Amino acid sequence: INDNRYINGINQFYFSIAEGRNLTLGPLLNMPSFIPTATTPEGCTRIPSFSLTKTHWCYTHNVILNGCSNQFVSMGIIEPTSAGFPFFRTLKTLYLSDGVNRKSCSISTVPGGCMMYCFVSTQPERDDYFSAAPPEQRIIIMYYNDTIVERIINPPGVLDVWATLNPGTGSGVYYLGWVLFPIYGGVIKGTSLWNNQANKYFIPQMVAALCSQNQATQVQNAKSSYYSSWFGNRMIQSGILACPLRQDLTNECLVLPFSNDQVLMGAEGRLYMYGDSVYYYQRSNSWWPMTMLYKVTITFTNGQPSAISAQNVPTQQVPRPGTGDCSATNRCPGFCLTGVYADAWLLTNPSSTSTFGSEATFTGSYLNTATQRINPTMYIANNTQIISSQQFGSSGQEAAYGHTTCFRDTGSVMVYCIYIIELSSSLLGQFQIVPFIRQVTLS
Amino acid sequence: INDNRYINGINQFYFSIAEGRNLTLGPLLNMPSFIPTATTPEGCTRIPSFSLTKTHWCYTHNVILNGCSNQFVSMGIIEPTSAGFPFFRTLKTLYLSDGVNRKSCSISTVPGGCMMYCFVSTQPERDDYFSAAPPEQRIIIMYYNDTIVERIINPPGVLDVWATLNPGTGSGVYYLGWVLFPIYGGVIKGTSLWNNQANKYFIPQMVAALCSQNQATQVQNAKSSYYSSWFGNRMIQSGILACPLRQDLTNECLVLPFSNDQVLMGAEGRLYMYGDSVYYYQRSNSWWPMTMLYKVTITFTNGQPSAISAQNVPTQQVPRPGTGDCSATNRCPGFCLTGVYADAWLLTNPSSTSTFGSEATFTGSYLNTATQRINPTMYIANNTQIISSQQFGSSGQEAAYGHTTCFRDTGSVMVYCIYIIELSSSLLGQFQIVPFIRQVTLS
Amino acid sequence: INDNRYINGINQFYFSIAEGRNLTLGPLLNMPSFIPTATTPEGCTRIPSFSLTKTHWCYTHNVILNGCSNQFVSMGIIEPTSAGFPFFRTLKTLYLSDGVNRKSCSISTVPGGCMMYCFVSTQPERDDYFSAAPPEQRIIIMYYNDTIVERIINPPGVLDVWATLNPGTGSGVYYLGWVLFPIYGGVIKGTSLWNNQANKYFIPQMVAALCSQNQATQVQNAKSSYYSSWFGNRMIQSGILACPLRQDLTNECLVLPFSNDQVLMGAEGRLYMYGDSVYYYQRSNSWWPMTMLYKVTITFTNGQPSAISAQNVPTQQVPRPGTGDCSATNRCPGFCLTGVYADAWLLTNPSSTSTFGSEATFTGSYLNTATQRINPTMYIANNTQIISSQQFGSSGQEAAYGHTTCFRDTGSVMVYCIYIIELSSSLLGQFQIVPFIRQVTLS
Amino acid sequence: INDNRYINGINQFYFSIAEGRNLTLGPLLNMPSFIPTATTPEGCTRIPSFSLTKTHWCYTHNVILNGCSNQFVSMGIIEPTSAGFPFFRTLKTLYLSDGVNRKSCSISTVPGGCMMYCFVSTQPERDDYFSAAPPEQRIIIMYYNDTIVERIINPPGVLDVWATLNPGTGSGVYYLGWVLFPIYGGVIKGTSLWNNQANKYFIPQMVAALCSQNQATQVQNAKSSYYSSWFGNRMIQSGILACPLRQDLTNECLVLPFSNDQVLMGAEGRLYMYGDSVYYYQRSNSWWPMTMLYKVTITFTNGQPSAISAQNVPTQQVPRPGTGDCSATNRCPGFCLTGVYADAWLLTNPSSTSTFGSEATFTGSYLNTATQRINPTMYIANNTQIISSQQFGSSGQEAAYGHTTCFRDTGSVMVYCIYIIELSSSLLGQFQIVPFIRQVTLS
Ligand SMILES: *[C@@H]1O[C@H](CO)[C@@H](O[C@@H]2O[C@H](CO)[C@@H](O)[C@H](O)[C@H]2NC(C)=O)[C@H](O)[C@H]1NC(C)=O
Ligand SMILES: *[C@@H]1O[C@H](CO)[C@@H](O[C@@H]2O[C@H](CO)[C@@H](O)[C@H](O)[C@H]2NC(C)=O)[C@H](O)[C@H]1NC(C)=O
Ligand SMILES: *[C@@H]1O[C@H](CO)[C@@H](O[C@@H]2O[C@H](CO)[C@@H](O)[C@H](O)[C@H]2NC(C)=O)[C@H](O)[C@H]1NC(C)=O
Ligand SMILES: *[C@@H]1O[C@H](CO)[C@@H](O[C@@H]2O[C@H](CO)[C@@H](O)[C@H](O)[C@H]2NC(C)=O)[C@H](O)[C@H]1NC(C)=O
Ligand SMILES: *[C@@H]1O[C@H](CO)[C@@H](O[C@@H]2O[C@H](CO)[C@@H](O)[C@H](O)[C@H]2NC(C)=O)[C@H](O)[C@H]1NC(C)=O
Ligand SMILES: *[C@@H]1O[C@H](CO)[C@@H](O[C@@H]2O[C@H](CO)[C@@H](O)[C@H](O)[C@H]2NC(C)=O)[C@H](O)[C@H]1NC(C)=O
Ligand SMILES: *[C@@H]1O[C@H](CO)[C@@H](O[C@@H]2O[C@H](CO)[C@@H](O)[C@H](O)[C@H]2NC(C)=O)[C@H](O)[C@H]1NC(C)=O
Ligand SMILES: *[C@H]1O[C@H](CO)[C@@H](O)[C@H](O)[C@H]1NC(C)=O
Ligand SMILES: *[C@H]1O[C@H](CO)[C@@H](O)[C@H](O)[C@H]1NC(C)=O
Ligand SMILES: *[C@H]1O[C@H](CO)[C@@H](O)[C@H](O)[C@H]1NC(C)=O
Ligand SMILES: *[C@H]1O[C@H](CO)[C@@H](O)[C@H](O)[C@H]1NC(C)=O
Ligand SMILES: [Ca+2]
Ligand SMILES: [Ca+2]
Ligand SMILES: [Ca+2]
Ligand SMILES: [Ca+2]
Repeated sequence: INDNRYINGINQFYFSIAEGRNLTLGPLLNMPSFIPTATTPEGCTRIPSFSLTKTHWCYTHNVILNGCSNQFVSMGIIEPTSAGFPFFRTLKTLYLSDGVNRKSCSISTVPGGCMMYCFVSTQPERDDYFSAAPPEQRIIIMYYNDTIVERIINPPGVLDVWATLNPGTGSGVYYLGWVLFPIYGGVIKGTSLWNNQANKYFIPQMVAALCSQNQATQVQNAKSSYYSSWFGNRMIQSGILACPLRQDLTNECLVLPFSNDQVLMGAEGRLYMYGDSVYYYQRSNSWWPMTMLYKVTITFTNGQPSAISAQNVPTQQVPRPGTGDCSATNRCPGFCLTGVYADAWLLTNPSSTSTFGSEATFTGSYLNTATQRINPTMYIANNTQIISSQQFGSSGQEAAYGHTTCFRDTGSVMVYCIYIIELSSSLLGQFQIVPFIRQVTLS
Repeated sequence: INDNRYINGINQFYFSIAEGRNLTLGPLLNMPSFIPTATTPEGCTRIPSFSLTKTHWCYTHNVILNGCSNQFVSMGIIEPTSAGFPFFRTLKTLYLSDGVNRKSCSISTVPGGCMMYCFVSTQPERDDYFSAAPPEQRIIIMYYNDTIVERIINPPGVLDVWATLNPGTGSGVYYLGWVLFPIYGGVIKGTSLWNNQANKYFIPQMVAALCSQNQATQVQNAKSSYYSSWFGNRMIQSGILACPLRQDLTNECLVLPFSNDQVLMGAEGRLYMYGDSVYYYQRSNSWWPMTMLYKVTITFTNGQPSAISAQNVPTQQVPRPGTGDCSATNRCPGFCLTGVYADAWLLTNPSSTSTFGSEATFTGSYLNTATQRINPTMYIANNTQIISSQQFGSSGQEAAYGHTTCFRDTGSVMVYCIYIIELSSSLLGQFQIVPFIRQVTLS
Repeated sequence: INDNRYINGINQFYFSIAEGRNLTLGPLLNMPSFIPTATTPEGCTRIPSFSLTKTHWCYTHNVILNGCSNQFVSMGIIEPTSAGFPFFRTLKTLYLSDGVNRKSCSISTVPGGCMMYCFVSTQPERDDYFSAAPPEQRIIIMYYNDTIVERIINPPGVLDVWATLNPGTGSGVYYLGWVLFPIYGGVIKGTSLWNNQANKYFIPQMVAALCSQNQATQVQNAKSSYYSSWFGNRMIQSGILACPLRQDLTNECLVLPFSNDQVLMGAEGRLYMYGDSVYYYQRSNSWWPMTMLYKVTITFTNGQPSAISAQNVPTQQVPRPGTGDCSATNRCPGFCLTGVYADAWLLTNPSSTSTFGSEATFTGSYLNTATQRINPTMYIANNTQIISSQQFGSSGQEAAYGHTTCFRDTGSVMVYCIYIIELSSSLLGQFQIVPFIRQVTLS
Repeated sequence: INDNRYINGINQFYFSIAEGRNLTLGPLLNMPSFIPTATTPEGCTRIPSFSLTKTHWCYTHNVILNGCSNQFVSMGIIEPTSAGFPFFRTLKTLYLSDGVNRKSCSISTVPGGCMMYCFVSTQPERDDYFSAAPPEQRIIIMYYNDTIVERIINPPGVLDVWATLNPGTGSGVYYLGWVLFPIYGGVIKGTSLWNNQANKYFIPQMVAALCSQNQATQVQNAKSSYYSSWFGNRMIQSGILACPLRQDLTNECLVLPFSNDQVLMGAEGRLYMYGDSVYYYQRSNSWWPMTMLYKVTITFTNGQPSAISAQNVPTQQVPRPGTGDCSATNRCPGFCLTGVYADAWLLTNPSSTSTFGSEATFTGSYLNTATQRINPTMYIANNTQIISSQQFGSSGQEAAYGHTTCFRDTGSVMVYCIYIIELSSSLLGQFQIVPFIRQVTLS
């Protein structure tokens, strides 16, 4: 279990609206990395997932022997060092290496262990969208007492509805007895979902002022952005997978898709917990290149999640490198299928302002360039501007995904955020996933 | 505990004299590294120590926050991956961060845990040699059941005899109920040790053929090489520290110095176990730049180690970068105080030939250059030549210490050696200690 | 169920056209044989059939007590050994010994067990062709829960149409709810089948360049090759038997003959599964002595197989020992009735080239001689040449049928092929059916 | 469970003294072999162990990949074929392949499964005798419900008493709640066992009439035959290992050595069950080259085996190939260390004659030659002559160990004996262990 200095500073909004205005990033602090490195120049470690909770943390990433498989799992606690800052102490390690190609895995903390959700890849991504059958889905529970239970799940409404289903790779969350995971995939034309989603679209609140197209043109393009001709003519859908914490899971997990009137085209994502509220981060793999965060309201019918609703925190801040007419400078609706995973952590409560998210502050990392996965930069920002930032390495430095997480030392009363970034390395391995850590200072 | 595939392939001579002649190194294999990385550009991780035994392994290294402290400890088991090669699974982690400057630590496996030996540094190395008082010594026992017992030891014959005492940083060994650690330091003039060591010297068997000085000149210079005017005019001594496995250690550990007629000037080192025989690796910090390995015979008087004797395995292979008239090309006796730690693992038994070590084969890493810590290269070699080698990275690549360890997969019947090398990194940290792993093929 | 290392490497094309060009056979590996041996010098074990699927494998062969009956059935899973290679673990054995002379049996894997198809022999083969009545047909289902259900089937269009009907002995396949088995026999003159097949013939694409007869002469001879005067003046027909997976089968199995415009004279054969496509191997018992493989397209009318279409993979590689003017050196059409069963496994997808099968790669075993069943040799070959081969035993070594099957270890990422060959033995039994296994290396 | 035709014909004396006189061997019958074959020319399958009981049978043998490791285990039942003779139906298979070198394994049937006893070899046999420490011992229980429990046992009175301990490789037996295994090894000079065994010797009853030395010379030589200077100067001891049927065995198994006044020098062996009496077969690895069988009387003190007593069945029949002055023609006491394992099954009760074993009849296989492991021959014999025999293969045919077992078909009322012989093969593998089966006819 985590040290008393952290058990009460996890999964919360740490600053008040007023304080958020005076927040800045401190120097990067040096701690022993809990994320394993490759031991060959061509080894590839990618797609990390990190979950932290009151009692402990869970970590995992994919390992491919030659170029960019096995799945490395880690788990432990946080404890203070004599310098005052954290040390992620690993208490158990696991390496799922057995021939099953588990990919796009999302991990979540659960009482006594970690629950991981992966899908079994057996062909190029695109082929998964064309094949009417969905890839195999698996949820592995790994207890700290070293028991391991892996199950091949078959949730209702997936077969013959989703041509593919993938976990979002971002952390899932343990909520009211269930483990929720972000998911996405392609839905088949003619299905109820497809029909119920028909004619729906979502346009971020700050698009109008920045887009040059008219309201009617924008609406038409936005509607079309949820369908991909390149990916088997499927409706790219974002959603949540809810599994009850059991060791005999089969078809009890439920697929809850987001309404396309509240969310953009399906993509990778992450689920958060700020107090009793669930939040969702949706990668911007469509036309809008800015950070997308939503407050998720979950409805339970008879002790079972029956529907989800998402409210976007309106921003125009922190763009992501895209390709073509969907670079970080795009502002107009249309169909796009490019981007990067770059989640953000809300240091301030969006519900604290009279108008939801009118003044929000978040932190994370992003690749500062319009079309290249280059110039990784850690930052703090509000809805319209970046109020603090520090690029890592010299310009041209290649990077990829970035998972950010913050917690507070209730002893010293300071917030530390960990920025897990995939860095292109020149010495060992294709990428080196680094758990950068620094403080978020008030002043 | 280690997997059944390794429990019977540890601490042994794996090949016969005949087989050693046809051994070559395989490609480097990619496994998740169990050695933690720095998270800042200037963070320094150095001085590793690794001990592997039938049941498990222990690992540790020093961490300094800005440039080249805290001590990271790790422990776990070995298990096969679906590719056939090993995966060092960490089962527990520890970070000794509390203000005590533990340095030059050596670690050893012990039943149920790890025993580490460090000294507390409070001033520049040189000052330790001038001060008549020796630094404080500590042995920490860390059990897998998470109990930790640290003791400040005071072995007899240290106070007022040794101006300084340091662990060799190389792994110690658990032998017949005792934990043995390599040690070295400076002895004060006028002491019994100094007197008993008076006029003693050691000249490697293959020096004559390579040295141009005459037998009388060589003898005179060799005698003088054990005294350093730069390090407080002390006799630089190599030796072994033997501690009985107890949780209340005070003054039961015994300091057993090597006779200077059998060993070169004191330096860092490592202890090994090949079956029932103990072996010692002595860093070449003096005039002779080649790998020094000795078969150690331990004498017990009344259940207590009373004396050690060392027999050198004669070689002229694998030089180490030195400074001035003590580069890798030096062959003549004199006083030197330069070099690097580069241990070697004996893949063949030296006692198997009629004349001890007439045909020996060893493997390890070495810096291929005469005076610079550059061009790290993993190799296999006999007494006079390198029969297999592969440099890592492009020329100019900086590196430092290298700790090598081999074991066998009794399932697939192949030997794997792990080459832990301190690599100068350009991205994260001053150095990146990497646990390179590859196979030693017969053919 | 099979180990996770194989569940996803079964019934697929393992290499790309480009990779197929650099494939070679590895050394034979030693595993415990799952095929039972005779215990007397004259005992005869012959005619094996092997089916492997995602979950498990099925095996069977005929046993005759004195010289060349009972039917041995076996079933199990595949699991890795500490050497990395497979071990076919038998989980159940059966010996059908009850007075019913079940011959020419083909076996196929089915969910939860094996389905075997045999015919009851009561007289010399030739007599079966002269008698207007067809031998009795039986399909036995053997569940892993040890239930056994044998049925005497009577499919429509057999009585008074086929003077005889035999399973091809090669494995059948479980496809979309039905079990398909290769069949062959003789059709009576004057029947619809005979009439619809009238004037049809098939000439392999690579015959012209190798045959010296002119297009008109070849066509005439090919037409006549489907009729045997020696076997009761019947049209020797090849085909597929499709049975729905039921325990009360009577007349629901359907006989689907191949068009004689797409296939050569009827003979033994085997059915395969490469992804969602069905393939057929037709023994060369007629004039063309080279390996015959066809991609089978199955048409369903009202949930029932209604017609099959076959597309040949054009080759001139891997000949088979024949008699007279039909040796391995024959290239001209005519009537022949000699050959051996020697199937081949496609390591490459024939549909991957713009022109179907323009560059195909297959592996298997063949008897390297023109007219004798001698010199068994395992090989890898493309359409025109053998790119890798290794003969077994010394020249003159007698052998017979060869059934080849390949799968992949998704853990180590290597393909293993099993070459089941009937070997003439000198010690125990007439033949020793051996399951040779080796790897197919890329490089 | 076995068929009703055999459940009541196992582990008994099948013939009366009078009937034994008219017994002859029938022709070898052909059944599917339940003993797996090697799949490479150099693969080595050796050292089989077979246990048959009322309910089922257990089988196992050692597998070495190149030349003469893993351990193959098999288990099943016996059922009649339509020819009337048996068919050993395998119901489960296991392959212990994990890097642990389990050798000299003995197997025994136990309720619900098989219990196997092996020792872990890590060095040449001879070295085990010189090292004061005994090899590691293991007993593996394998249940038909597929549970497997392996334990590293440490019975009292082994450490520092036996320099080595090996199972006899012959089948053990389940007796009154305990599993008994034959064992042998070398005892250290100066131990209680050594002292209690001092001056003891055993001379077979029929030696005098055949030996030319006098009673005093014979006694002196016999005493010395229990000590081997070649095997570390140890007393070669034969004995029984008794383990209570538990899944948590540690030190409950008991080592019960035979008195050297009743048994010859230690060697491999087998334990039998004839009704309620236990019998022991001791390989003739010493001076006397004839078959050694003893009726074992076991004493229990407080529900625990406390002592064993052996009564020899006096014979001079069925010699075994030995080396030097210990060939099959030797009859004089002295020290020898050569021979072969060739057990025998008692078809007649030795206690049925007024004088124990005055007229005994046994069957088995033996190598008919004086010093070579050649000419395997199955036979039936009384104390002084071979009344029936049939050699296998042509002269010169190499073979090795032979394990014989008989049971009765209470339905047809005939006895079948299975002769498991290691045959040197020319086609596949070094040896082919064959389960020959034939009937023992009365008339
Ligand atoms: C490790 O912890 C888990 C979690 O408590 C244990 O899981 C229990 O497993 C049994 C069946 O094996 C279930 O009936 C219990 O309900 C589970 N507990 C719950 C509610 O989580 C697991 O057994 C533990 N490992 C052991 C046996 O030491
Ligand atoms: C995000 O932060 C920026 C920078 O702090 C805010 O911009 C400032 O707005 C105040 C008005 O409240 C002006 O006095 C400053 O001059 C602005 N800074 C400059 C020079 O850019 C911005 O308003 C914030 N966005 C919100 C309201 O959340
Ligand atoms: C963790 O393991 C160690 C090693 O067994 C335990 O150490 C024992 O400690 C007590 C005093 O606390 C000694 O008297 C024993 O002799 C020690 N055992 C020996 C011989 O090593 C330690 O107690 C264990 N931790 C716990 C209490 O769970
Ligand atoms: C160390 O290895 C080298 C290289 O294998 C040995 O040198 C070879 O010695 C043999 C004689 O035994 C010669 O036939 C070769 O020509 C030598 N190799 C070459 C060309 O350098 C060397 O002898 C070995 N050192 C020993 C004896 O341990
Ligand atoms: C062994 O498995 C088979 C396959 O499931 C069982 O077969 C069932 O048999 C009943 C009639 O006996 C049918 O009505 C079911 O439809 C069959 N199941 C199907 C659909 O395959 C068989 O009963 C099992 N053996 C037992 C009874 O344990
Ligand atoms: C089958 O394999 C053979 C051997 O690899 C191919 O023949 C080679 O063809 C290339 C041209 O692509 C030539 O450069 C080589 O010289 C040929 N090898 C020799 C010397 O025989 C053959 O073309 C392959 N058949 C196909 C096209 O599938
Ligand atoms: C073992 O069997 C042999 C052969 O049957 C016995 O020898 C026979 O003994 C009888 C006397 O009872 C003579 O009439 C025969 O002539 C002997 N057979 C020959 C010609 O060798 C022998 O006695 C048996 N051994 C015993 C007594 O167990
Ligand atoms: C942050 O700093 C500003 C400027 O120094 C100060 O006016 C403001 O009150 C601070 N915010 C709070 C309330 O912490
Ligand atoms: C090693 O290889 C050489 C050359 O192929 C061979 O002659 C030698 O016997 C091998 N060494 C051994 C005995 O393994
Ligand atoms: C196979 O080997 C050849 C020759 O080394 C190489 O050129 C070719 O690229 C390889 N094929 C592939 C793409 O795997
Ligand atoms: C065995 O055969 C002999 C000779 O035919 C006969 O005299 C004897 O009674 C038989 N033994 C018995 C009693 O079965
Ligand atoms: Ca799909
Ligand atoms: Ca000092
Ligand atoms: Ca007929
Ligand atoms: Ca020993």
